Amino acid sequence: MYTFVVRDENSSVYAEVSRLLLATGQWKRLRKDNPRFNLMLGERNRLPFGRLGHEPGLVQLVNYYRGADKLCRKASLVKLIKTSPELSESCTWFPESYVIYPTNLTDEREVFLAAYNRRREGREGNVWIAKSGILISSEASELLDFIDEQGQVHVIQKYLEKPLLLEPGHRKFDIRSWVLVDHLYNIYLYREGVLRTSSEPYNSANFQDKTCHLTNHCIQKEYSKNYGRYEEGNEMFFEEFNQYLMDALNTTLENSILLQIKHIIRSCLMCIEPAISTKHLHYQSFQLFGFDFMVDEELKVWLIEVNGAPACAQKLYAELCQGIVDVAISSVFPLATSIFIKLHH
Amino acid sequence: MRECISIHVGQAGVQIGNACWELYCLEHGIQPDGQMPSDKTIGGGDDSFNTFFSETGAGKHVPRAVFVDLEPTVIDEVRTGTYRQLFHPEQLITGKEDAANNYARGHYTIGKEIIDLVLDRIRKLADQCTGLQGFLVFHSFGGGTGSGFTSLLMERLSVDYGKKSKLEFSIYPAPQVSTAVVEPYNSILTTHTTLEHSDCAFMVDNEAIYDICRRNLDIERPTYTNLNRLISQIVSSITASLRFDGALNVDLTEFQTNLVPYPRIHFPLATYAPVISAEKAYHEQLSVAEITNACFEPANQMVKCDPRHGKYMACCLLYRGDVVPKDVNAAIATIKTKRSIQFVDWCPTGFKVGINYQPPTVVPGGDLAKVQRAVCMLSNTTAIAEAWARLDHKFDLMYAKRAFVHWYVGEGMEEGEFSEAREDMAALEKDYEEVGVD
Amino acid sequence: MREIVHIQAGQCGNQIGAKFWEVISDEHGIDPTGSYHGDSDLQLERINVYYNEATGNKYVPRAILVDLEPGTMDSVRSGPFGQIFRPDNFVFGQSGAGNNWAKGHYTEGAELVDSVLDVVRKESESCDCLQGFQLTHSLGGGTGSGMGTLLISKIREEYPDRIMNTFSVMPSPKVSDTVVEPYNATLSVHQLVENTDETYCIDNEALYDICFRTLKLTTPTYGDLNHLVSATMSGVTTCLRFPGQLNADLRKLAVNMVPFPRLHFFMPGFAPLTSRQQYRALTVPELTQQMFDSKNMMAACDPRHGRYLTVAAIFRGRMSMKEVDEQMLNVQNKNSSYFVEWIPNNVKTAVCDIPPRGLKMSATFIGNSTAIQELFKRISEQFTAMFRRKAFLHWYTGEGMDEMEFTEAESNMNDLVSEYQQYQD
Amino acid sequence: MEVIELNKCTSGQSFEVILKPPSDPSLEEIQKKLEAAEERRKYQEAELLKHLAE
Ligand SMILES: Nc1nc2c(ncn2[C@@H]2O[C@H](COP(=O)(O)OP(=O)(O)OP(=O)(O)O)[C@@H](O)[C@H]2O)c(=O)[nH]1
Ligand SMILES: Nc1ncnc2c1ncn2[C@@H]1O[C@H](COP(=O)(O)OP(=O)(O)CP(=O)(O)O)[C@@H](O)[C@H]1O
Ligand SMILES: Nc1nc2c(ncn2[C@@H]2O[C@H](COP(=O)(O)OP(=O)(O)O)[C@@H](O)[C@H]2O)c(=O)[nH]1
Ligand SMILES: [Ca+2]
Ligand SMILES: [Ca+2]
Ligand SMILES: [Ca+2]
Ligand SMILES: [Mg+2]
Ligand SMILES: [Mg+2]
Ligand SMILES: [Mg+2]
Repeated sequence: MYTFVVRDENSSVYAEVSRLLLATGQWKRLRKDNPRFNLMLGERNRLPFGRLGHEPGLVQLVNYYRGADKLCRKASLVKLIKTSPELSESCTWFPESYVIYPTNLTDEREVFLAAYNRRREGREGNVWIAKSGILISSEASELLDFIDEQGQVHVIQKYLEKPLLLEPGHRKFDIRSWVLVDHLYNIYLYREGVLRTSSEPYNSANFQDKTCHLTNHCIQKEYSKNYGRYEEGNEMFFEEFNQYLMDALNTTLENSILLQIKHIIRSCLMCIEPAISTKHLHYQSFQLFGFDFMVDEELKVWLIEVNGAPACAQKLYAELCQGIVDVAISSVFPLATSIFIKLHH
Repeated sequence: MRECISIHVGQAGVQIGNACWELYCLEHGIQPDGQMPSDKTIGGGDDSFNTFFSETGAGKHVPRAVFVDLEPTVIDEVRTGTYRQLFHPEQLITGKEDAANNYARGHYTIGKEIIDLVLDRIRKLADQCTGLQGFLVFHSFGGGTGSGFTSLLMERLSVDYGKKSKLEFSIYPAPQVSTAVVEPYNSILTTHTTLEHSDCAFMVDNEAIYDICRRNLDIERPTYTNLNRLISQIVSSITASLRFDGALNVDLTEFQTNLVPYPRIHFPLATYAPVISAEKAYHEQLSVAEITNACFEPANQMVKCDPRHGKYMACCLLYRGDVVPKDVNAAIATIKTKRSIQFVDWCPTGFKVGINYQPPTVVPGGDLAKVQRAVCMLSNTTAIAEAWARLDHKFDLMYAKRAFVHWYVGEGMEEGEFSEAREDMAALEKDYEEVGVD
Repeated sequence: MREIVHIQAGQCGNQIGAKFWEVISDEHGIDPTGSYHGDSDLQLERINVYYNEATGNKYVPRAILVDLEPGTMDSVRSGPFGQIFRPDNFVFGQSGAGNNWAKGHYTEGAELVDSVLDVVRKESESCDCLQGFQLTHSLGGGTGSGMGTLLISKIREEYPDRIMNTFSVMPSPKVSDTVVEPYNATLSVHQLVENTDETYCIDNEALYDICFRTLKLTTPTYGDLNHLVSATMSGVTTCLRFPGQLNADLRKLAVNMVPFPRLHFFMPGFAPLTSRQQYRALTVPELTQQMFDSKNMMAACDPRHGRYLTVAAIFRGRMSMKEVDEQMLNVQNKNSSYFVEWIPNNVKTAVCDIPPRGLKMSATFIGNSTAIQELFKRISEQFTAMFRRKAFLHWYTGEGMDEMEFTEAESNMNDLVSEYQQYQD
Repeated sequence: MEVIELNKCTSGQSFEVILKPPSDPSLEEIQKKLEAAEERRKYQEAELLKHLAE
């Protein structure tokens, strides 16, 4: 009879895992402060890793990798890619990015301006985006002034002015991929991904109305007037997307996009493996990651960000959460056609 | 030559002391009767080993050590044991009844009535030293004597020997080999009143020693004898620079200068390798690179914690055996490219290295195998704060209900000392976070 | 040389005490004449904890036999090990206490207490370092209950810093001698809450149920019940009588078992308990399951009705000490809702190689559970049923007691129940 | 990767490798603590003996 505790009540994902664990009749839930647990579904912030793996007779597991924030923080990811030889500053699948601190506080203000002026002089497209509340502009003066008005670190990266547009609609989109890393550091990619599409036509002559540039489900369902027109909830799944790529582009999702995604997932996770692996550690870690990608008109895949506490598409909670129990939990606490793709090392 | 006086307080300190001097004698060729054939200067001499051993006219080499326990059971083992002849009776001090795992009982009640006697005996050893460096204090966190009486003894030593260095070897409590539920109280109480009096303290978590014995030595249920022989190997590696000719950590002051840039953060993490079982019929000897690499594995640290998520302030490599500098640097280069070693910005990113050609000595019939080379790494990592967090957490659970507090108050301690000692630990935790995290 | 002074008072106290000395004398190789005839040095290692050493290498128990009538103590002096007890340590009167707490505490007992304390002082004066005292008595009668608690009060006055430890037999209507047992028990508990550091609560009902349902004794007797208490007393004092620093000190056990001064009432337990399939080997898992089973406990309190503040477990015999830890951790980790989470690592396990007579291995259980409140709830109910009608009070008012003294004792015991209840939540 | 302060002797050698540069209570006061605690113990015991005498 295995035991576990829950320390993030707002997690839709592990709320389902917690619901499935009890359904097996072989798992018991303890108060969130009881230390005699086998499994911790811990908080997002200030997870007390230092108190794990010190209970005699209990093999303890946790659903977060200590140190993964280096990958899931906007500023950290920029620094990690530039300073890691495994990724190098010449990394081809990540938009040119710079870490910029507000003047009221190293910083790459001058380094950014140099690349900016280079584009302004070369007649090239010089439209960047700021984020940490987002601002898209082609003038460097606006981007820096918007950051100083705030009080937190910001990141300015090149805005993909040539995004791949679905048809009909002439609309942008981003791809979300769920990746699970188990205690042995096998990298599993969920066979099911989602496209978060913009229900508005892409217009490169007006970065003021951010509803056709930002594909967030929250911005589309609140500020967009064509919500749920082409697909239910501005969410297209791989089956439909792949059929589209065959009809319009005579190619497959695997060849044109998925190979690049798998290569990006591998590169990021294998890079930080020495820093976060729990192989020879007194406790074990696993974690679910949400990778966000962009696709340009050349069918090149770009990495946007990595989410450490991702949610899931309502239509995919059942399959995914069960797969989290099979490969991540039951593999350490066994019970009395996999849905994942092994990209590990 | 400057002498070092060792003080062993409580059961853990005394039994660990027994293991160390057994080792020191084997290392220096001293027989149990105190004789040392290799010593050609009879009755005296200012050799390196004389920092720990004095000499009588009859050629006996006597440890510069004091054993103190509030109950006689453990020290009586020394009086009639193998090394009964090493010490004279003045060096073995015992009371009638112990502190009952109660800090306040050891510090106030019983401590007040035997503190002056211990100092007088220590004064006797001090009067035999032409240039005393300081003291090495062995004790447990959890015991009522190890915690309560040590903190009082440290206060007085700072009074009677102000310009002297004081180092600690402290046993951090571990439930797998403990039967006292109040050890979190005693640990925090003694760290509070001892913090300003210790220049450098090496914590040894029994949970770590216990697992190394089960994992590397294949001991199903390790005893105190198993644990203490391993602990004395680490202690020997740390004190070797004081007992043998050398140029690194040659006096107690160098431990602070090399390992403690900030006075409160004086708890270096110790890592030792290799630990090979003597019952192992077949063993492949590890290289300089392999044992140096093992110094960055949590499984051989004296305290389980993840230095990958802390920052280093200092780092010492103490090798014993067949090791030359060339191989050390080669292993260090390879480890920097593969390991997560982050130094604070206000510190150089380097390593002070020490090599003693004499390989580690192993007690006949002991559990450890004779290896051709070993290393002990002393690094001041902020990651060691994990041990304070765990301990402080257990303190908070019990103190929120005032559980067991009446035992301490009944011994004359004021309840406010609990919260006072707890807020100091909260500051110690904050200081670590200020130095390490960004 | 951490000596303990044993005191046994009253009928129950002396018959259970007699068997206890018979049991442990056997474990230490002491025969009925006090001569050591053992084959192991472990037997003599801590022998002076419970025995004085006389001339001719004789060992005399450090026990004081107290009673207000001669009857029971004459039986001891004529019993198996009767010759072993110091002749001077028999202190008895002739009046009796008539199962009347007031007679043992205020009138008959008061006339005899000084001479008992003269023997206690003589035994303490020859102790190199006296740990404390242990008293065996019942709470339902008059001498053990009323005079027993008078002795504790006077011992505490003369030895205020020594540990006071008792084995207290709690009355039960199912194994009752008189109807006034709740009166005598409620008055004693009032004393025990204030003046003892550790009290092992032994419910005569549990002892009966065990003899009937488990041991399959058709018609249990007091002798049959006392066999269980002897075996239990031998187990809980293993830590003290043999080499080992687990709970080796009387004061260390109190520090580790008592988080609050008033909550020092323990549920003892023992495994195995087998009916005559009596030669079968018992595996370590089996020992642990039984030792935690309510049917193996002697307070007649289901631990599942409350939570454990602290737990001490002792294992005797040659067994896999690795397997012991594994099973002790399996019990806590499989029922962690029955242990308070604000006392980390509140279960301590000790081992001893020497098993009891005729057993390859055994385990004794010492639990400080809030479930013990149900024991005081029963006593309190029976008390109030009579006291609301002032029934049988004249036996007590006739000895000079006032009804007020009954009300105060009742309130304090009810407060004790309320304190167990608040820490259970 | 630099080596400095190489010291060699018959029983061993020591050196330093730099990979990258950077960027009490008096005797009297103790007596009061102890005696203060002892007094509080004496007070608690006097109250006990007072309670017993009553
Ligand atoms: N590593 C190691 N730890 C020990 C040893 N002896 C005791 N301990 C630890 O010390 C703690 C208990 O403190 P002790 O040193 O035994 O008690 P004390 O210092 O003698 O003080 P008293 O309460 O008066 O007995 C427990 O956590 C034990 O695990 C030992 O020989 N080696
Ligand atoms: N370099 C770039 N070029 C073009 N569009 C970009 C871009 N960077 C971000 N975007 C747009 O911003 C959206 C993603 O925003 P981002 O993920 O940084 O904010 P966020 O983290 O609060 C939402 P989530 O974490 O749920 O994906 C995408 O829809 C994408 O279209
Ligand atoms: N277990 C046990 N209980 C007893 C024994 N004798 C009496 N009792 C119980 O003790 C209570 C009577 O007290 P008793 O010891 O006879 O009175 P006292 O001689 O005046 O102290 C009743 O609850 C009895 O059930 C005995 O030998 N064993
Ligand atoms: Ca000499
Ligand atoms: Ca000082
Ligand atoms: Ca009379
Ligand atoms: Mg995000
Ligand atoms: Mg001790
Ligand atoms: Mg009777």
